[PDB]
Amino acid sequence: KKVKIAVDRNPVETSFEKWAKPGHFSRTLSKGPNTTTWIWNLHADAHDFDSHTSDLEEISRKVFSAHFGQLGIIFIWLSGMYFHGARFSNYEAWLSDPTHIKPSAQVVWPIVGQEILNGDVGGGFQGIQITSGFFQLWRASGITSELQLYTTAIGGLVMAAAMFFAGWFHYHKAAPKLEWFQNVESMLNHHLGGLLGLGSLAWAGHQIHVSLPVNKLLDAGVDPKEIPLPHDLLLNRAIMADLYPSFAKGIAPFFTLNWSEYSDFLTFKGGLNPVTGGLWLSDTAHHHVAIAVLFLVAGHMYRTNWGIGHSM
Amino acid sequence: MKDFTTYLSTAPVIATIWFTFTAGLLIEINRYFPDPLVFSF
Amino acid sequence: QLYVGASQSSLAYLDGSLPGDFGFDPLGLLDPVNSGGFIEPKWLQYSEVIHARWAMLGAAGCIAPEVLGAAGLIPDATNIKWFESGVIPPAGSYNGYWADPYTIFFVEIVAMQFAELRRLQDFRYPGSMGQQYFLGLEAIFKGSGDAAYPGGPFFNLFNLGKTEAAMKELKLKEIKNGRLAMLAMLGYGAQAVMTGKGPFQNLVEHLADPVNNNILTNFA
Amino acid sequence: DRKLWAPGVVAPEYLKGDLAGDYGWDPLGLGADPTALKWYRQSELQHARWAMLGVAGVLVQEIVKPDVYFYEAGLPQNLPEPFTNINMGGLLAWEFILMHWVEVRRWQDYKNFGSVNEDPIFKGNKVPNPEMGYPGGIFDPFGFSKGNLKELQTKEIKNGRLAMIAYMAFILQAQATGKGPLAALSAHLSNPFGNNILKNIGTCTVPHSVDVQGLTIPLTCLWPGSQ
Amino acid sequence: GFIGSSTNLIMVASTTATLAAARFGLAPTVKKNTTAGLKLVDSKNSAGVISNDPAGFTIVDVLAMGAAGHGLGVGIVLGLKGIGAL
Amino acid sequence: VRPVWFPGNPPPAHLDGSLAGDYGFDPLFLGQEPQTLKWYVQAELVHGRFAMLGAAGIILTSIGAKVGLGFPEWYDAGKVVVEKNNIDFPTLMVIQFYLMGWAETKRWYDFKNPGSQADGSFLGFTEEFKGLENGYPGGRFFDPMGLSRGDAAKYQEYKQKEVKNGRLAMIACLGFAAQYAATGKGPLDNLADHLADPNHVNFATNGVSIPIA
Ligand code: CLA
Ligand code: CLA
Ligand code: CLA
Ligand code: CLA
Ligand code: CLA
Ligand code: CLA
Ligand SMILES: CC1=C(/C=C/C(C)=C/C=C/C(C)=C/C=C/C=C(C)/C=C/C=C(C)/C=C/C2=C(C)CCCC2(C)C)C(C)(C)CCC1
Ligand SMILES: CC1=C(/C=C/C(C)=C/C=C/C(C)=C/C=C/C=C(C)/C=C/C=C(C)/C=C/C2=C(C)CCCC2(C)C)C(C)(C)CCC1
Ligand SMILES: CCCCCCCCCCCCO[C@H]1O[C@H](CO)[C@@H](O[C@H]2O[C@H](CO)[C@@H](O)[C@H](O)[C@H]2O)[C@H](O)[C@H]1O
Repeated sequence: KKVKIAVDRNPVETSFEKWAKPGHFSRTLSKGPNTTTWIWNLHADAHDFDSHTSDLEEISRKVFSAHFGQLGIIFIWLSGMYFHGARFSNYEAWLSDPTHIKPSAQVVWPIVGQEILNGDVGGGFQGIQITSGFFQLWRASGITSELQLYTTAIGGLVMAAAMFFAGWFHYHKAAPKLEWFQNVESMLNHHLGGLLGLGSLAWAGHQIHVSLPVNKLLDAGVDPKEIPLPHDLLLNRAIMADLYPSFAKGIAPFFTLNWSEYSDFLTFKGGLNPVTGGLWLSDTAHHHVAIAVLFLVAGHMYRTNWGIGHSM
Repeated sequence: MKDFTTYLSTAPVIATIWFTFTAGLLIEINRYFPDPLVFSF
Repeated sequence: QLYVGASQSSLAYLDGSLPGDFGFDPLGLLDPVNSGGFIEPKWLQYSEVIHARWAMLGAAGCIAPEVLGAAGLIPDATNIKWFESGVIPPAGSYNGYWADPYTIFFVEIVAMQFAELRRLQDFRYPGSMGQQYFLGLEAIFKGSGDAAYPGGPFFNLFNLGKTEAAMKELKLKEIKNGRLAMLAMLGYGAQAVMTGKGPFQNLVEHLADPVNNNILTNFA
Repeated sequence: DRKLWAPGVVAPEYLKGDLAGDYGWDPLGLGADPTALKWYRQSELQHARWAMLGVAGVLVQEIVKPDVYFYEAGLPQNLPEPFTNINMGGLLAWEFILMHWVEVRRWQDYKNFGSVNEDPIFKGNKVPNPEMGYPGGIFDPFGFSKGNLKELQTKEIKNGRLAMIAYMAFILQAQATGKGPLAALSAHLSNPFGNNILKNIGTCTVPHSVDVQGLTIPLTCLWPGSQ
Repeated sequence: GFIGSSTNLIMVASTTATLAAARFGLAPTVKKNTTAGLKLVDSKNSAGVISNDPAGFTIVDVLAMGAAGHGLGVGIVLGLKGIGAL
Repeated sequence: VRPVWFPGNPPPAHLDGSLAGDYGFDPLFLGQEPQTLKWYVQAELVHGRFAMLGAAGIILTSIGAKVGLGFPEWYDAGKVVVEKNNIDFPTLMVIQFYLMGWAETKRWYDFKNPGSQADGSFLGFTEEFKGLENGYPGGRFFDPMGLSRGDAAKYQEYKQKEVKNGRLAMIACLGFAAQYAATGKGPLDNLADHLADPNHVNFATNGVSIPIA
């Protein structure tokens, strides 16, 4: 077949000997510095992988593993934000009174008089009023606790370790061949159907089962400690049916094409929630379901290994 | 690990370590001896 | 090839030399050409056999308490659905073990760490595990050239499959029962999620009124 | 080694029938080391002989006096009249010293074979040693050896394996149904379908602890369940 | 009762229609692609795949046309539910 | 060939079966350089000897406090000692650092210069401070019984026993620390609590070690 997994086994030795030789990637920098222009060129040419070599296979392998590094770093950054919201935050206080409490997730150490930046943001808390929108995003996801943010941070660190391992693996241990990267049809099929289709479908599911009930109870004045945890909504269909009666019917209306039964949590209200000033999360869930279907059909467009599909 | 310690002896790593050290020393001096406008002790 | 879904591309490397080689490799994962990592044919066959043995232990263990309590041979306290045994405490847990599930889980960690890392070291270095002292047990841990079939004095305890054709037939029976049990475990999970009841309870309810107890009628 | 433990198995190449009761079993390969095989044969003989004595003792103790539980006969308040409520410390001292002597002698016979044969006080008397584990002489006073020794060793080790199994059976039955061997057999014969390993496994009749003249012996069962 | 409904019959009709269109040379299949002008022409199949049918109708074809017919029938059902014709 | 920490895994080339307690355990390759490996060998031996002393002292004082003698726990003995005896903790600490600095600088400058420390500069002591091997000083002062001298196989067996009991005592002191941080009580209080109910009383039933439950 033409679309297949193709890799070189152990192409590059994992060794520190090239860390100790700055400018190894270049033939014009491996000769060592004589001028400082060398010190600048070592950094300008570090990621110009097409000027290190000229064959597309090693370039593509370097690119793939560097993308894995970037993803690991983004995961470190996300885990850091979630952790600072779990440890150095006024988030649990902000849920109870979001209209008066300033979101803050960064506390400053009192060292050189800079504890003045730890301002009176609210919630019996002193810190830097953040502008990232992470509190609103977490309330939309239905967090309602610092423990969930802490465990999201731990998961993000695990995923960062996974990404860095994957970069090391896909460069040093089993690096894909060039013909694997040039499967743009399969790459697009998977990135539309899987990355965006299954991703939007999974987020729609989270919103059906976690975000919508948690935020419907939050908008009903229920204190976040009285709100059922997401797994109690997953397990007990009676609670969800009490919030959204269509859950009493199960997933039968989906398979019987009686989709209008789901108009309780799959809406087209448009506008804004008058309690929060944000979008209706039922509209958002329906949106993500719709674009999930759309991307999943879009990811069946290109021809990979069977006769159906398109050759771009 | 001769090559790893050669890497740690590189200009950027040594600079990072040395300036972390200097900044931490100054920060601890300013924590234990706060607000030193003049040499009076 | 047999097993509809097989392809001329998959039959290029599926010679029929592996147990359960029915040509079904539509995604072409057993192609040895330019395939390393864990998509190596050796590792994939090994993992199929391992998932098979674990899964046909589990396909019997998820059904056995319910069947033995239906027969009245075990008391009703141990007659439980497999997911309310302590494996998924939210779905339910059993209170009457000799220890709490995490003590037993640490015992499991140590035991299975030992066992599975011995297994791994014999996969990575086949000639190993018969070389270092293990309380005399290293005489049965010599294994074979194949990792999924060590077949020493313990792992082949009754020396079954003495000829090559008998061993091949037995490997085929093993992998077929194991694929069946892997599907049975996937079905156990799917039925526990959908119906919320045990696999034997689902079987009984389908055998009583099949037209009104099926995957379609259980969507509600 | 002929007529092995299973119809289709092969004997390991270190079990060739030179030991008595050799069915070539060794599925864990523990006897692959000859040193360990010698030591394990000695431990097999020890467990076998002590278990033959043990089943004989439990049986004859239930037959002579069924008044007393063998699981509780070690308690000092259940001891015969010349020894009732005896101090278990001095008793344990007697046993400890008198068994340390003989077991260290046996162990030195294992280490240096044929070095502790002579009496150490009256140095005119030497126990023989045809094999390690079979001293003879004062230990074979009736002289049943110097005849078919291999056949008698086979009989010994077979009855000893059986007695090991049987004594662990006694212990587990006493832990499950709280009865002795013959008591359990008669309780089975009384109702051989409502009194068996079913409806009796899962319940341990052994207490959580037992006070013995001040000490508290922890008193476990061999499996979990019901106190 | 769903079996016998208008929805059920619409769906089975759509799926069988797409399956019969592909099997009998009225829809692109694994073995027959279309050109820029929609004329069915033999494809290269990119793997080669075995089927004992007289027409080379794969289970990949059954999957493709079941998905196409399910989309068709879903759209038809929900559009007749939309205009009130169901 | 030789027992390895991870059976099947070949040992690294820098860990030949020559040092005591050599099981080929160097996943981070920290002792790949020979001089660094000598330094780490002496570090392991010093750590393990201090940890053997510490485990023995903690165990003995815990036995004494458990049977009822006048003993505090290891986490309370410093305060009890400096307050029962009117001992100035600064004075004690600087005396300790003076003496241990003398001793450990002698150590350091015998490591840097093995031929050193035996010139007779200290008090005329020449051969009492020359050192037999790296980490094994020996002599009439550090080995008064002469157990390194005489039987060599016994000396190698003793080196193995020393390094292994030292690693075990390091693990034991780490365990004392973690057990105080978790259970908040002494080591033999922990042991008695475990021997009381081995199940339901272990690290899985503190809520500290396993926070899942
Ligand atoms: C997906 C994003 C992406 C990717 C993968 C690349 C990748 C690449 N670019 Mg492109 N580029 C991008 C985005 C991207 N770029 C954007 C957004 C711009 C506009 C700014 C450019 C503009 C650009 C130019 C103009 C050039 C490249 C070049 C390159 C190549 C080498 C770059 C290198 O070695 O720098 C290594 C990294 C550095 C030297 C670090 C730069 C640090 C910046 C200047 C400071 C900013 C840091 C921070 C945000 C500020 C606060 C810092 C604090 C300490 C004060 C490489 C193929 C070069 C090339 O191909 O040469 C032939 C080249 O000439 N890129
Ligand atoms: C310890 C593990 C390890 C080791 C020994 C090596 C060893 C090697 N790698 Mg591999 N690699 C690893 C892990 C490892 N890699 C991982 C985890 C990845 C995934 C990202 C890769 C991806 C990778 C690629 C894609 C390439 C290598 C290359 C190399 C060679 C030299 C690299 C070099 O000069 O390093 C020294 C370089 C660094 C120390 C830079 C690290 C930068 C990190 C990843 C990002 C940090 C960003 C930071 C947060 C920014 C802060 C900004 C600041 C202002 C705050 C050498 C054989 C190169 C080669 O030519 O091999 C033949 C090559 O092209 N490796
Ligand atoms: C990816 C997205 C996603 C996910 C994961 C879920 C998941 C779930 N939904 Mg939701 N849902 C979604 C999207 C999603 N939904 C969307 C888009 C809609 C709008 C149409 C809905 C509308 C909806 C309604 C209206 C209802 C649900 C319900 C449910 C639950 C019942 C699942 C069920 O019956 O299906 C069956 C699923 C399976 C049979 C798969 C289980 C397979 C298991 C995991 C196999 C593993 C076995 C393993 C191999 C062996 C054991 C392992 C080990 C122990 C040995 C479940 C929690 C119902 C419920 O009860 O909610 C509380 C309900 O009433 N959903
Ligand atoms: C951009 C992401 C990316 C991409 C494109 C690849 C691509 C590849 N990887 Mg790499 N890999 C990645 C990330 C990625 N990997 C990460 C993050 C890890 C660390 C966890 C690895 C670890 C890894 C190993 C160890 C191996 C590969 C292998 C492969 C090859 C075949 C994989 C395949 O088809 O199996 C199909 C995929 C599976 C069988 C995985 C199913 C199980 C996973 C956990 C589920 C997928 C995650 C899902 C999207 C999100 C969770 C869903 C869940 C909640 C339901 C191919 C070159 C193999 C190879 O041939 O070597 C190159 C191989 O041995 N990869
Ligand atoms: C029906 C399922 C099945 C089948 C056909 C096989 C078949 C085979 N296995 Mg696999 N295996 C299975 C399940 C199965 N196994 C499971 C669940 C496990 C995990 C516990 C294993 C673990 C395993 C290992 C580790 C090894 C094998 C080996 C073998 C081969 C040797 C012959 C054999 O096992 O007897 C044929 C099987 C049967 C007749 C099945 C009978 C099923 C009954 C219920 C079992 C008897 C129960 C009884 C109480 C067992 C204890 C006896 C005694 C101690 C009291 C053969 C290919 C060995 C091999 O390939 O060496 C060359 C080998 O090394 N298998
Ligand atoms: C010297 C060995 C030793 C011994 C005999 C004990 C004995 C005991 N411990 Mg302690 N403990 C030890 C080491 C030891 N511990 C170490 C090293 C730690 C730190 C991880 C702890 C932390 C600890 C806690 C937090 C608790 C106990 C408790 C207990 C008691 C019950 C057992 C238990 O909960 O499991 C604990 C058993 C272990 C942690 C395993 C033993 C040590 C392993 C084998 C060390 C392995 C190191 C490995 C070889 C190399 C590491 C590097 C590697 C990761 C790359 C029991 C008296 C509990 C108690 O107080 O009982 C009431 C309790 O709550 N222990
Ligand atoms: C936030 C975050 C995090 C977490 C995350 C998560 C948690 C995620 C999840 C995710 C998920 C959890 C996902 C899931 C998914 C699922 C899916 C995607 C499903 C699908 C399904 C389907 C597609 C179906 C199909 C079908 C049907 C419909 C019926 C039957 C047949 C079939 C099967 C074909 C972390 C830690 C990382 C850190 C960072 C951030
Ligand atoms: C054997 C045979 C036969 C018969 C056969 C048959 C009967 C078959 C069937 C087949 C079938 C019966 C198939 C089916 C398929 C289906 C499918 C494949 C489905 C799919 C689905 C989907 C894909 C979905 C999608 C979606 C959703 C989910 C939502 C909405 C949107 C959309 C639509 C996208 C004959 C002729 C006789 C002869 C010989 C051979
Ligand atoms: C393939 C895509 C899905 C992948 C798997 C999805 C992850 C599911 C995680 C486990 C969730 C367990 O919960 C899921 O099964 C339970 C058992 O029937 C259902 O529980 C429901 O049925 C039970 C039995 O009648 C009753 O307690 C209630 O009616 C109700 O609680 C939940 O309504 C459902 O959400």
